[PDB]
Amino acid sequence: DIQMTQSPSSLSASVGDRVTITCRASQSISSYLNWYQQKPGKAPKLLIYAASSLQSGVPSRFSGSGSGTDFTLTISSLQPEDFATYYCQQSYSTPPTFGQGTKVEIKRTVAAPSVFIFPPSDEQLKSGTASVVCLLNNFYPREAKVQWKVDNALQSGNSQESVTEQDSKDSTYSLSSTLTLSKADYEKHKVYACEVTHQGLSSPVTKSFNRGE
Amino acid sequence: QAVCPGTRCEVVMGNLEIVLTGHNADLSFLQWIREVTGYVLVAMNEFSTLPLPNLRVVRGTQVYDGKFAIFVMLNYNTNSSHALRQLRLTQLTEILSGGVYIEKNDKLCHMDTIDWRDIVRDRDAEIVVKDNGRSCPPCHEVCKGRCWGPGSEDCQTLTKTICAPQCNGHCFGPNPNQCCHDECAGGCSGPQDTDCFACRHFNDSGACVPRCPQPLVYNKLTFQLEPNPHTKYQYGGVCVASCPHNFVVDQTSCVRACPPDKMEVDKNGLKMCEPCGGLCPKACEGTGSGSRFQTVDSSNIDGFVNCTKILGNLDFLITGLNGDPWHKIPALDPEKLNVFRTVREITGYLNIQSWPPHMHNFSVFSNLTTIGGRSLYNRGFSLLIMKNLNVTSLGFRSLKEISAGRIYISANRQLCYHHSLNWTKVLRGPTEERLDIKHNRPRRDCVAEGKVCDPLCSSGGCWGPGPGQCLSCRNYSRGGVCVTHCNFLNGEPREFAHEAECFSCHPECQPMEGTATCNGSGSDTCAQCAHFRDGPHCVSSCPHGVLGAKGPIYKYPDVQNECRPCHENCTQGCKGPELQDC
Amino acid sequence: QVQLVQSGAEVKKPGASVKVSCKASGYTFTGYYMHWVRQAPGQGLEWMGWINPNSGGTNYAQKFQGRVTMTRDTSISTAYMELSRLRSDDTAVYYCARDHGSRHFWSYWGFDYWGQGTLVTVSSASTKGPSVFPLAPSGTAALGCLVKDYFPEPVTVSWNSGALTSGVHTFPAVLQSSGLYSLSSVVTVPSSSLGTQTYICNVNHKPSNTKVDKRVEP
Ligand SMILES: *[C@@H]1O[C@H](CO)[C@@H](O[C@@H]2O[C@H](CO)[C@@H](O[C@@H]3O[C@H](CO)[C@@H](O)[C@H](O)[C@@H]3O)[C@H](O)[C@H]2NC(C)=O)[C@H](O)[C@H]1NC(C)=O
Ligand SMILES: *[C@@H]1O[C@H](CO)[C@@H](O)[C@H](O)[C@H]1NC(C)=O
Ligand SMILES: *[C@@H]1O[C@H](CO)[C@@H](O)[C@H](O)[C@H]1NC(C)=O
Ligand SMILES: *[C@@H]1O[C@H](CO)[C@@H](O)[C@H](O)[C@H]1NC(C)=O
Ligand SMILES: *[C@@H]1O[C@H](CO)[C@@H](O)[C@H](O)[C@H]1NC(C)=O
Ligand SMILES: *[C@@H]1O[C@H](CO)[C@@H](O)[C@H](O)[C@H]1NC(C)=O
Ligand SMILES: *[C@@H]1O[C@H](CO)[C@@H](O)[C@H](O)[C@H]1NC(C)=O
Ligand SMILES: *[C@@H]1O[C@H](CO)[C@@H](O)[C@H](O)[C@H]1NC(C)=O
Repeated sequence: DIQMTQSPSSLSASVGDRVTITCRASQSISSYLNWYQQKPGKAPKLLIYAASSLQSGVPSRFSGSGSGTDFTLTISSLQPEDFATYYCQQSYSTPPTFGQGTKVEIKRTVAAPSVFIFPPSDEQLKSGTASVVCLLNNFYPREAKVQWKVDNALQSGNSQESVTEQDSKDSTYSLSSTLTLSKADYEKHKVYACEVTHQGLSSPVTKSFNRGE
Repeated sequence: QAVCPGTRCEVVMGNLEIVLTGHNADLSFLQWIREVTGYVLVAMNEFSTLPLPNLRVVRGTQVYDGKFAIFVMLNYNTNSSHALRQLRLTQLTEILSGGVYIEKNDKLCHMDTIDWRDIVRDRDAEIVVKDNGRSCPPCHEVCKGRCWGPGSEDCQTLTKTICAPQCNGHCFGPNPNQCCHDECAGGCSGPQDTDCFACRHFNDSGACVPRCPQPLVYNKLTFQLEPNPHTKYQYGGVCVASCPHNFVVDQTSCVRACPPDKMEVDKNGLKMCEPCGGLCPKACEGTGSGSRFQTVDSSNIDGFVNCTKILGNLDFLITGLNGDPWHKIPALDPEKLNVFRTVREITGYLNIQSWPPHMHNFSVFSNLTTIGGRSLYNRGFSLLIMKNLNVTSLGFRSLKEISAGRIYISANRQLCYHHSLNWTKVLRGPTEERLDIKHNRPRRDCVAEGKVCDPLCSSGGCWGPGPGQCLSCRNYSRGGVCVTHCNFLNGEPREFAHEAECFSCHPECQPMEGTATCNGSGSDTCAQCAHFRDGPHCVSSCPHGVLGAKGPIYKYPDVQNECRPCHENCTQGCKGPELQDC
Repeated sequence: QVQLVQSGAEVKKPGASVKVSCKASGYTFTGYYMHWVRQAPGQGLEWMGWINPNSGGTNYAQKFQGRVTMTRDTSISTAYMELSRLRSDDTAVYYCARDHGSRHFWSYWGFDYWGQGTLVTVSSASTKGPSVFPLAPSGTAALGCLVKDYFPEPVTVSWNSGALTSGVHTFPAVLQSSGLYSLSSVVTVPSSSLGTQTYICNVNHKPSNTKVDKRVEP
């Protein structure tokens, strides 16, 4: 189906840089390749069609090049409106195919997360469930590491994380790891803690609390 | 190569004109010159000596000032240290036509001593030598007052001979025993053909001959024309075994470019161009991206005439055919489309999006055979035929190879004959998703109207109806057209077969009734000769003057019509083996 | 102007059928082909098929060919796509896009105008309202709410009916193994105001008609 390969998967670049994403075709596809921009949660926007032709409305900094197999979408001097996800589409074969998509991210200095821990509420304990939340707020880069320790015991297969996109101003992420437990397990052990490992931290920070205290 | 044109070198094809060249120029590249066809012209020069130690003949096929084959004049300067002093022609011998004009050369010596009546063969040619050198020293004592310089080796002259009226104008002596050879332009040193100074016609390895060795020599062992391993070709008045490295052979002579009725071909080292089998190739411009024209219109169609190989592509859009009334263009005349019947190969692609309604078949592309696909019209297609609504069949009856690309044939709601085509046989390589055939005329309709591939075609398919439209036949074929039989035992031309293709027998085979006539194309494959038998070969007339290795061969016909060599002492040929028949 | 409007969000059970519409306006509807592209949550794009809005010709992808029927209604300029034989892997946001060429053979199949996107959630779970549980703090304080166990997406969380917007971070909903979504919404506030100002989070779940408020005290 002429599967498209985009490179790189993710990209960290600042405002004013020249960025370059590469869409590689499995077979020769002449010059039938398009480019798209998708704001998170919004409908995709057509940037360049026919490998190089610029769609009406798109600024002059957007330019495409290449033919056959190796294509390239080059934009010069990044602008705040241009931080989104970009896909390449082939129109050569009868089944069209899109790439995996490159996500350009705002470059930023390393910021440490503000770690907060939250015991489960009493209204939730009446239902028969306990959810412990470990918060990582306004940090950079995106990768973090959250490990739970219930009385110095490593947990697995029972916690889930969620990450927010880059903020429009300070360009920092936010992550929350929720540990879902039954009330029977929560009433067993005293000390709960999440261990956060990040680049912005000099050593893995651990926030702890005790049941009832 | 010892020959060099006129207007390192031994022969000069043209005039040798030396003017204005400086004093310090190395004139030694003229050391090997032997013969000059045109005239010799030396003027306005400043060097001291002319050196021609090997020059022997100036034929003077062209005279300057209407009278002279040698013209030397005013080779000096007025207020500098450069002027001509000597003409060193220690081996010069003869001039065939014209006179000699030497005048106003301030310090040219020894010209008054050499008798001019010897070199020039025209008696009443004007020979004048005045106001030349001044204080010239006398000629050397060894030379008897007949020299070209003060040296003791620069004095030939002599050669003067009277003649008997029998030899007319070409002789080496006065006695009746002293006629030069027939092939000698002027004088000779002996009766032989290798002793003459210049040849009337050609010089081959030292001898004067009428013509150079012929490419074909009759061989009395094979009773047939056979190639000659000691051949020579015509380059001017010199027989050479190989033309100059840039040249090409025409028939038996060398030429820089073959005439337009022949095309330069290489035959195992030797480059000669044969006559074209009808007409000669020619490359012309394409059409589309990379060409000058968006389409083929009435303003570019005349330039495609007589073209054989289209370096590019062909676009047939509606605007080119129907004209463009917005930008004044004449609509193309449809009967002029027949200029494409000469096309054989298309380098890139073929795009057809509109065709005249009265033409239901593309028969104007009959002799088209190859579509390379090095460039593609649109999406990866080397062949595009769309929205052609009033077209019945294709008609590419000699199309055999689409080297690369893909094929688009759709929306031709009246096209048939394309259904059973083995596209693997034409397009080379994968057929995985390289065929776009849809929305045409359905199979259900073509079979009902009787528009399927003719049952005379193989399992590959056909481009249309009839015999001459098959890819491959089920039995035989002739002239790109399938048949049921060759004309073996009867027919207008008696024919034979070679890998399922009929070829006409040799015309000298006798037409046999009820049995096979010939095995192959040569005359050694007839079962019986129609006229005469020259050994195993059938001939129209017996050998009567053919050139052999030992001499001309003369033969006579038998009562059973078999040529046999006549006795060694006939001249005018023979009507029989006896001496009375010469 | 050219604008494509799609139908509302749909929630189906594994095995049913969904027929999403795409109302076109602002151009010659029969002049340009209509493409259908879906995108799984947090995944790439996937082309399904195009429709010739003038002749009615279709061209479905081999993966979907057999259980997708896309049609047209030229009297109202509307295109329909009916994906039957639903699975849990068919949960995606289905966009409708317009081909940028009137003559399709010379088109480069570039989509210049898109719809707003129709979310189609296909899961075996049943429509359940959300449970709101507070997350109390423990210089700078941090608090939030926990919207746990609901179906289907989406929920709208706003603090103080929209009065407080500084520092609000509403995390994307994570899909649990039970088939329900869990969602957290934390806000950072000065520790001085912790106790002098009321902080209330407001959750609205349209599919279950659930509107719940919740105060958050230490
Ligand atoms: C046809 O052309 C050939 C080659 O151009 C001629 O062969 C040449 O024959 C002459 C004798 O007639 C040889 O000349 C000799 O040269 C020496 C200097 O090397 C000179 O001092 C002698 O007095 C003598 O003249 C010459 O070597 C020879 N050339 C070659 C390459 O073998 C031939 O004479 C020509 N025939 C006619 C009819 O013009
Ligand atoms: C010739 O040359 C000399 C010196 O080189 C110069 O004085 C004289 O004028 C020249 N005359 C002519 C006619 O060139
Ligand atoms: C094409 O070649 C033939 C050769 O016989 C000639 O007669 C004809 O005039 C040529 N065509 C044109 C347009 O000159
Ligand atoms: C083209 O085909 C015709 C047969 O219709 C033939 O007479 C003609 O000689 C061919 N032309 C060439 C250049 O072979
Ligand atoms: C092909 O064209 C010739 C032109 O004379 C016509 O006689 C013949 O019927 C045509 N055949 C088809 C199948 O269109
Ligand atoms: C073919 O030409 C005839 C002209 O006599 C016309 O009536 C007919 O409609 C044409 N067919 C198509 C498919 O255009
Ligand atoms: C023609 O088609 C047959 C199958 O019907 C195949 O076996 C054969 O190879 C094809 N011809 C060529 C030249 O490939
Ligand atoms: C040649 O023709 C005969 C009779 O027409 C037929 O039986 C035979 O199969 C043909 N040759 C081939 C290779 O099919």
